[PDB]
Order: sequence, then C-alpha cells, then structure tokens
Amino acid sequence: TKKIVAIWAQDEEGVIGKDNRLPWYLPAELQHFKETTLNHAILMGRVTFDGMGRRLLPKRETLILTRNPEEKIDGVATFHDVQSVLDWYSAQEKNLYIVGGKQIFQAFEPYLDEVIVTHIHARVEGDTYFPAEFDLSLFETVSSKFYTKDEKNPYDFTIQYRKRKE
Amino acid sequence: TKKIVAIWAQDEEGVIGKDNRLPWYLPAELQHFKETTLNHAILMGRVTFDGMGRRLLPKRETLILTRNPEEKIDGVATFHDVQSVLDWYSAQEKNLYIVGGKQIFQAFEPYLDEVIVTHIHARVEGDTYFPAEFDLSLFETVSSKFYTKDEKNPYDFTIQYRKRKE
Ligand SMILES: NC(=O)C1=CN([C@@H]2O[C@H](COP(=O)(O)OP(=O)(O)OC[C@H]3O[C@@H](n4cnc5c(N)ncnc54)[C@H](OP(=O)(O)O)[C@@H]3O)[C@@H](O)[C@H]2O)C=CC1
Ligand SMILES: NC(=O)C1=CN([C@@H]2O[C@H](COP(=O)(O)OP(=O)(O)OC[C@H]3O[C@@H](n4cnc5c(N)ncnc54)[C@H](OP(=O)(O)O)[C@@H]3O)[C@@H](O)[C@H]2O)C=CC1
Ligand SMILES: CN(Cc1cnc2nc(N)nc(N)c2n1)c1ccc(C(=O)N[C@@H](CCC(=O)O)C(=O)O)cc1
Ligand SMILES: CN(Cc1cnc2nc(N)nc(N)c2n1)c1ccc(C(=O)N[C@@H](CCC(=O)O)C(=O)O)cc1
Repeated sequence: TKKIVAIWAQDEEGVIGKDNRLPWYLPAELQHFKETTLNHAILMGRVTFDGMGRRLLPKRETLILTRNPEEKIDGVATFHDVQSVLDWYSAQEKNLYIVGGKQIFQAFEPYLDEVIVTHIHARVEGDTYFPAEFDLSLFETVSSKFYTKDEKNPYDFTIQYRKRKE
Repeated sequence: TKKIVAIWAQDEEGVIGKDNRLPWYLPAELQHFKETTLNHAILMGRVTFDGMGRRLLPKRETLILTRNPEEKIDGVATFHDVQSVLDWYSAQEKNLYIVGGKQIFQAFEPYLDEVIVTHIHARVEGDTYFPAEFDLSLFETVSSKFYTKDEKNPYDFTIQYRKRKE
C-alpha cells in the first residue's frame, strides 16, 4: 500500500520553473495536487519551499530537504540527505510524495514507485526543466484525465498516473 | 520631479491576491513592473515580502514595512510605521514605489502623487481586494496602453497611468 510517488507539472517542452516559482497559474491543477497529497507527507527542496513563500499546506506533513544545518522552520521537519528521508519513510505508513525542485526529483528517482505527471498544453519560458536524464520508460500509464481550459485555467492540461513497470 | 507612486495589478473585480500570491501569471506584466521600478526604491509589507520568498529583486532598493521589533532583515531597510518611510523618502531623491500588500497600499494612499494600475481583463478567484478608498476624482488618467494576450500571457491587460490633479 505504501509508496513513494513523484508528482510534478510541466509544459510541452519540460519546463517546470522560472525565478523560483512556476511559470503559470492553474488553480484547477493545484486542486489536483491538494487532493492527491492531502493527509500524506510531501518532500520538497528548500528552494521550492522558499519559492512558495514558505507556506505550510494544511493537512500535509511537510518535509524539507536542505544541506543547511541551521535551517529550522516551525511546522515542518528538516532533512539533510536522502538516506535520512528513506529511513523516515520506512518508519511510517503514509505514502510519501516527492513534490519538487528539479534537484529533489533527481535525487529521488531511484526510489520512485510511481509518478503523477501533469502535461500542460502550452509553451512558456522557464529556466528550470524536469530532469531530461530521468528515465520515464521504466513507468507505464495506468490512468489519465483531460482537463479543458476555462476562465480561471487558461491552458488545457492532462494528468497521467504511471506505475513502475515490473 | 521625485514622487511617491503606487503600482499594482488587479482583475476586473479588484482582486489583487489569493493565498498570499497573485492569482495569475503574466511575464509581460512582471516585465512592466521591473521597467517601472528599476533603479528606484520599492516599499512592500512584510507579508508580501514573505510571500515572494524574501527574494531580493535586482537593481532595486527594497524597503520593508513591519511592526516586528527587528531592527533589520535582509539586504533591505526595515521601517516600523508610515511616517518613517515618508521621512526616509524626503531625505533622498529617488522615486518611491509602493508595491504591495493591501494594507501597505491603504497606508500610503493619502501621500500618492501617481498610480500605475494594470487592469487585467479577466475574473479570477481572490481573497484580497485592492483597498479602493481613493477619491478617484483627485487623479487624472494621463494615458493607458493595451497588451493583447498571447501564449505566455493568457489575459489581455491595460496599464493606466494616473496623476494627482490640481
Ligand atoms: N512544476 C512543478 O511541478 C514544480 C516546479 N518547481 C520549481 O523548480 C524550481 C526549483 O528547483 P531547484 O532549483 O532544483 O530547487 P529544489 O526545489 O530542488 O531545491 C534545491 C535545494 O534542495 C536541497 N538539496 C538538494 N539536494 C540535496 C541533498 N541531496 N541533500 C540535502 N539537501 C539537498 C538544497 O537546499 P539548500 O540550498 O538549503 O542546502 C538545494 O539547494 C523552482 O522554480 C520551483 O518553483 C518545484 C516543484 C514543482
Ligand atoms: N496584485 C498586486 O499588484 C499585488 C498583490 N499583493 C498581494 O496582497 C496580499 C498581501 O496583502 P496584505 O495581507 O495586506 O499584506 P501586506 O503586504 O500589505 O503586509 C502587511 C504587513 O505589513 C506590516 N504593516 C502593515 N501596516 C503597518 C504599519 N502601519 N506599520 C508598520 N508595519 C505595518 C505588518 O507586518 P508584520 O505582521 O510583520 O508586523 C503587516 O502585517 C497577498 O496576496 C499578496 O500577493 C501584493 C503586492 C502586489
Ligand atoms: C509551488 N507549488 C508547488 C507545486 C505546484 N504545483 C504542482 N503541481 C503538480 N502536479 N505537482 C507539483 N509538484 C506541484 N508543485 C505549489 C504552490 C502552491 C500550492 C497550493 O497552494 N496548493 C493548495 C491547493 C490550491 C488549490 O486548491 O487551488 C493545496 O492545499 O495543496 C501547491 C504547490
Ligand atoms: C509578487 N510580486 C509582487 C507583485 C507582482 N506583480 C505586480 N504587478 C504590478 N503591476 N504591480 C505590483 N505591485 C506587483 N507586485 C512580485 C513577484 C515577482 C516579481 C519579479 O520577479 N519581478 C522581476 C521581473 C520578473 C520577470 O520579468 O518575469 C523584477 O525584477 O521586477 C515582482 C513582484
């Protein structure tokens, strides 16, 4: 039942970030993020955390990965290496969602059970892309859904759930 | 020539914020913001400062308004009340841009020489509205320009420059 899942959103070319934030705004996609991670743990890099104004998502067990030994935010648990997070994960039952920052996605690739990827049907300008060396072939699409754009969500997008091929 | 200017962006209903961020993403509008405030000073409330990850913008003198006893913060100047900012402003020659936070906009409205308002032609969900306690009759629109929507900027928007008359 328990698993480590990577979840991210990207444009048509793999863009995931710009100026420490996301180069788009789609409340409906954020809603999907909320429903998926609700009542679970999420691990994000220190940069992405600061990028979102250090906001603590309600009903989410927030885990921050940093190399700063003096880093200490109230409301969140700090981790300084991958092994530490894996030990934490094994000592509990909740699913663990790798939520972001290209470096974090790269660091956890070997331990991923599944990926939930949102393909935004648009092309934007970004300075950070999903890891091009990430081997998505080891995964298989189990389900997906198309979300039609509207006033508040200017770009169409699709969400795919892909499990690790046996 | 020097003056105190308020700059902000709002949707058709006056929405300026949602969950401590701006409910939209328009690189061309952010480029506009940079062109306007570049090489000058900008004053933002502590909330907004936190909201953008304490990210210090380049070629900008950042001023933070807060009641927090702290005498200083980052590579920024800390102020503890409205009058303090106005006095600092009087002792120098650069234009002062009031850039954000509903409370900060409201606090400096009586001292504004000009407003530069971006009118985003769309309706989005906000939890923070521009504090419109301005006697509009006091200002005159010198000009406004239109920016047609495109792939990276999904909403049309108009930037209006208004100066205090009489
Ligand atoms: N589109 C999407 O789905 C998402 C996009 N993003 C975007 O991606 C960009 C951020 O990505 P990125 O720049 O890679 O930053 P990350 O979010 O990956 O964070 C990087 C930081 O994590 C810490 N870190 C990294 N590796 C380790 C390690 N092995 N051990 C301990 N600490 C480590 C360090 O923090 P420290 O420097 O403190 O030591 C490092 O600076 C932003 O634009 C963000 O908005 C983020 C999430 C999702
Ligand atoms: N659309 C746009 O153009 C912009 C929108 N925004 C949005 O506005 C929202 C934030 O607005 P708001 O919540 O009002 O926060 P503000 O950014 O206005 O910051 C408020 C804080 O400033 C300090 N402060 C306020 N008044 C005084 C005073 N008289 N003397 C000393 N310090 C004072 C306090 O900080 P402390 O609590 O530390 O004492 C107060 O909590 C966010 O959603 C943000 O995204 C922000 C900028 C632009
Ligand atoms: C920057 N950032 C990270 C971010 C954004 N979108 C993503 N989208 C996906 N698919 N995957 C991610 N890792 C992801 N990460 C953010 C920023 C804000 C919120 C946020 O406010 N989320 C609300 C939901 C907002 C809503 O319901 O519209 C929540 O409670 O989770 C989440 C992630
Ligand atoms: C949240 N926030 C405040 C914000 C955003 N847009 C605004 N837009 C207007 N017109 N007025 C404001 N006061 C305003 N404030 C931000 C967030 C990021 C950047 C920013 O990255 N600015 C870069 C430009 C980034 C870009 O060109 O993409 C700069 O150097 O000014 C500015 C303000």
